[PDB]
Amino acid sequence: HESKQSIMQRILTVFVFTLLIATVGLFIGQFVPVALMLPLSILEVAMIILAFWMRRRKAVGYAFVYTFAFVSGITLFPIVSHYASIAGAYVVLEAFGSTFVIFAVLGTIGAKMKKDLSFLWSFLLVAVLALAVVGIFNIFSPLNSAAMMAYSVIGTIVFSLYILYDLNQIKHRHITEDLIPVMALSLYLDFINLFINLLRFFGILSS
Ligand SMILES: [Ca+2]
Ligand SMILES: [Cl-]
Ligand SMILES: [Cl-]
Ligand SMILES: [Cl-]
Repeated sequence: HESKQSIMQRILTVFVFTLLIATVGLFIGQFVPVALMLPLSILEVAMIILAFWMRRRKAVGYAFVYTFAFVSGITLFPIVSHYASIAGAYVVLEAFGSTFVIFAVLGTIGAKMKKDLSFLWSFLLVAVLALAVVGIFNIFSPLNSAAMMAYSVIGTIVFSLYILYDLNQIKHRHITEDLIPVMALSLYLDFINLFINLLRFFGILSS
């Protein structure tokens, strides 16, 4: 018989694994020819849209989640290589480091706080959809550095709040063991989208 503790620890374990796998994918992605990479603007907004689309009460399997992490990791190399090329490779470390402790702190607080943050669900959905709209607009009408930085700050706030909210709902809601991959998948999409926002922000800022 599972407890709230074990289910949490299992979700977090799968989440850590999605990061490790994605990192392997990222490493592999450096070998993809330039002529076979998707446009930066397309890849960036794609992760936002997926973050929304994967957020369903549908039990997905470990196979999907782990394969998703591997393939998405590969496709995020053009994003990493771009902002590294305009601000130095060190900004990737900066972005990752900043994403890590934000997730670690906000994740812990959300998972430990007594307040039920369930009321944020609709607000957060609208916000992510709003980021998707701007992300799509960017494809056909490229925003400047100033606007893109403002976009990154909003995106940072939205996904930071989602991390707090997600860990909070894992504690408060009724999560069964068949929901473990989809809960971890959301945490993974939180991390990556927060990482992309910070990478873009600090990359543009140091350019
Ligand atoms: Ca069991
Ligand atoms: Cl319990
Ligand atoms: Cl599935
Ligand atoms: Cl269960």
